Amino acid sequence: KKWFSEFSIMWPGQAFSLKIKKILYETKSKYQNVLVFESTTYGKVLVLDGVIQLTEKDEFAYHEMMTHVPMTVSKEPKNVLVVGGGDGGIIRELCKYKSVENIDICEIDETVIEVSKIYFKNISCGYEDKRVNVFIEDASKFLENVTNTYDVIIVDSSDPIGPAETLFNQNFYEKIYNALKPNGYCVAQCESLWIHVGTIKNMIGYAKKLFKKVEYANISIPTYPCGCIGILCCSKTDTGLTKPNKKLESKEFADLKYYNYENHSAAFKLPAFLLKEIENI
Amino acid sequence: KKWFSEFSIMWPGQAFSLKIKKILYETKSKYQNVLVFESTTYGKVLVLDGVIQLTEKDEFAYHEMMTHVPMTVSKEPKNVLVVGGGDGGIIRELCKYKSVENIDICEIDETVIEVSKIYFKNISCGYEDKRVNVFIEDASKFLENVTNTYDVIIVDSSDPIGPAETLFNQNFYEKIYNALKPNGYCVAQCESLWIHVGTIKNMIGYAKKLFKKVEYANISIPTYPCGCIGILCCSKTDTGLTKPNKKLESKEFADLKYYNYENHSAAFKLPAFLLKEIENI
Ligand SMILES: C[S@@H](CCCN)C[C@H]1O[C@@H](n2cnc3c(N)ncnc32)[C@H](O)[C@@H]1O
Ligand SMILES: C[S@@H](CCCN)C[C@H]1O[C@@H](n2cnc3c(N)ncnc32)[C@H](O)[C@@H]1O
Repeated sequence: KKWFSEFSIMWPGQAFSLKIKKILYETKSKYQNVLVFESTTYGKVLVLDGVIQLTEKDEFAYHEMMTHVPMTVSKEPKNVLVVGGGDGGIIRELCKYKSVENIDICEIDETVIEVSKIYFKNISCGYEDKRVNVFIEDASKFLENVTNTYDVIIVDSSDPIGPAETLFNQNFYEKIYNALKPNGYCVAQCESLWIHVGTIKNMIGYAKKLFKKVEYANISIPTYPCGCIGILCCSKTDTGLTKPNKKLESKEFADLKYYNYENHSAAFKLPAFLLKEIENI
Repeated sequence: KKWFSEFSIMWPGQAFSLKIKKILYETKSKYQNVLVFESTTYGKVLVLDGVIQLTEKDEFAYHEMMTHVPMTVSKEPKNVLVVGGGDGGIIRELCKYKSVENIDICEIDETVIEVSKIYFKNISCGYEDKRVNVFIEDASKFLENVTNTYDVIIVDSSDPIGPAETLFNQNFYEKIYNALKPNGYCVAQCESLWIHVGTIKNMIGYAKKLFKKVEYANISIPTYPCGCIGILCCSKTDTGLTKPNKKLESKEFADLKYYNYENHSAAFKLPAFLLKEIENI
């Protein structure tokens, strides 16, 4: 049996590898290389341009935290946007909220969605929900053109190398600010505290220009580089995203595997070296 | 440049790899294979029987949490024991406490200590402290024979395969119970929540037989399998280890890089799937 190994200039000198049970699908789309394999121990794995995007084993950790953090803080969110997230994990978690009336997803690469609908049916099940509307477009353009404003924007991008290059900058955060309701929240995938501290500082810097409350949370997920990933949390009001305003008690949330009321605030309690770095920003 | 790759039956189907800048030292001791290399991005790395034991880049995360969790809860600890920990990282953190009068370390493999004193001088600096007493012995035997009792016992073992095989069982926890003061605390390296849940359940089960309060905390550290490791926290009193009884404010602790007052309790806020597994124990 062969092994898949994740190398990158974005994390030099380290690599994570998974043993391949069988390759399921491979293609070069208009935007990126796409690879799906069944691993021996992490279940099915999606790889985009050589970078692990999700595995069946741990995906719930990232999708639950990215979704339930802003969604438990927002009082009665009705319109939510997902940027990226073609796999549909975020959308799957959003559909659990009965108050939600509309979910827009803006994904540049329709191949990602189609591959997820075929190979990852427990991740892409949300696409069946009548509230979901799909836009195949660069989020950069979608955000300049959208007429609606959103209660919550979730930025579930890949890394700065590739199609997500348009999403890591100051103009992007302006567009997010403008696409949000007066009391709206954005959460965005932000890199690992263990390797990307200069980037975290940059992103916080861009966000603080516009948002009156910028916070950073960390998630444990073994198949992302360094075994964790951050959430850049941006608020328009003074109160921020560290404290949920509700508990997820109904039957739709019985099955949650990572998120809970106490984990929410705990994820914002960062290692001392990081707080030190992001103080004079 | 070549790469070091960490494979193991203890974490099947996955591997973490670091690029080697240069090999520094290699030997087969009486107990295990020892390897020291300079990595390209994680600094110097100690490997025992093919398993990464520490790197310069992230070691502080494990050593600070393992030490400062029990040491901030214990009111005035005077006598502390370290089981394993031949590198001296725990001892380095213990020496910061002026109230401490004695630190015993029981390490089976003197080669580990000697290699750390040569190659890892910023980790093994604590050995110079007059309060430190070294016993080259199986902790299993040391704990049967010791006459003193300790305020805190820190079990900084390697994995269940190798010399640390004697340290993962019910009789071991009895010996820890007996070596502790009436109001004493033990913390012990416990595996990753992402792979070893049956083991975590076993260890908690053994501990709850004897200790009136057994808790589990998680630490983020990129060079351990799955990017995290747990602390099995055992207490003889009703109150447990989740809340510090002091803040580390003096000049000795100015330099801490991971631990802080709020991180302490946050580390005990576990993902929902794990709480679910460890409820009916
Ligand atoms: C698969 S998802 C990663 C974790 C799964 N929740 C990353 C998605 O972001 C899309 N992406 C990347 N750049 C953009 C832009 N610019 N716009 C929209 N979507 C994008 C990319 O095609 C992946 O499908
Ligand atoms: C290097 S340390 C790992 C992380 C660094 N704080 C693990 C040490 O535990 C020792 N060890 C393993 N088994 C035992 C027993 N049974 N007794 C004492 N020390 C042990 C082993 O030799 C390593 O040096």
